[PDB]
Amino acid sequence: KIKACIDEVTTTLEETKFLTNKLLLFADINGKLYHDSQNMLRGEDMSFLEKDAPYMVGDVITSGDITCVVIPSKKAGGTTEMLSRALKKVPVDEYITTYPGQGCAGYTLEEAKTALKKCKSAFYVLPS
Amino acid sequence: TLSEYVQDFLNHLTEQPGSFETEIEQFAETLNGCVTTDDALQELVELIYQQATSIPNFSYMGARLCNYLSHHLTISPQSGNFRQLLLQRCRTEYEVKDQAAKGDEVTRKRFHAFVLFLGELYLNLEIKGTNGQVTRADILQVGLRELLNALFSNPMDDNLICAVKLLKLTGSVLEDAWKEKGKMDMEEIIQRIENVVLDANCSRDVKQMLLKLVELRS
Repeated sequence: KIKACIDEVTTTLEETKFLTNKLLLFADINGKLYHDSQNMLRGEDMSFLEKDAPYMVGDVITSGDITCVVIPSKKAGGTTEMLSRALKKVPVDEYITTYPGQGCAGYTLEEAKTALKKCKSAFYVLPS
Repeated sequence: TLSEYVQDFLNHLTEQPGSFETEIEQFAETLNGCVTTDDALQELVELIYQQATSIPNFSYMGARLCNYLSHHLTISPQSGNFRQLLLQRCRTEYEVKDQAAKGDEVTRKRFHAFVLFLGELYLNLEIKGTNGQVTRADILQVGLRELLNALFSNPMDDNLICAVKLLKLTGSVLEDAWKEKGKMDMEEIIQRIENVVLDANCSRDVKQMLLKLVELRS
């Protein structure tokens, strides 16, 4: 019942929060967030992310309006197909996010874009 | 009070629209010297917001003023700058847009002024990027679509006319921004308007007005 990937933004986090309060963050198998997703945090309680660690690629963890998806690492063999499949596990909604495969210690911007576009959710993508 | 200095300037702008260019620099300089609190900045925002949403023909002037203050005020409190506080205030009425569009006549009238202020804000509000500084507020581009959707979803005459006004004001800019990004929001809009004409119980004159938008936009 919600729009198919509208995507993009230039405005800051608090500014983009006008549209929605829902955030999509990217984590590794240890439950540790990637740098871009770590920056997106503004004093939220992240204890819940260690409570169920470790995670399998594709595991989704949500508490309140914060969503976290376990993504494959390219520097450890991860492929674009694996990345897209992990994102398809994300419940369809409107999210403020970053590029998943960003960037060094991961996928290219085009590969991260492809995976977000392959997803059915609508995104508001902050740059890193 | 500091609040009454601001309201007097807002009232002065209403009475003398041509005074903006020669008096705006002095307004910013005075505010830079006296606004030093998070609460004082919050108050400045509230006063401008109220004038823009409650006073007729202040939609354009309000938006023009907001853009200028956003990049000419030096204060940067830890709760957010002028721009951030302004945008947060808009989020408040925006959150209930679905409810406001189905409210009583007075609630709807208030909503219409909010919508048209956001339309002027979209056009006037400039945002500087990392490489491309010449950008509009993208969140407003999205917000305006949702506000239009909200208006067409409650197809009462006043809501519909508000949407017509908003599309006359911003339609060309939105049309170009959507076409450049390969989005079909304009086509969606046209179809939503067509569905209103087909199904809605509103006045024939409003429907005729809507049909004429179909000729212009496509």
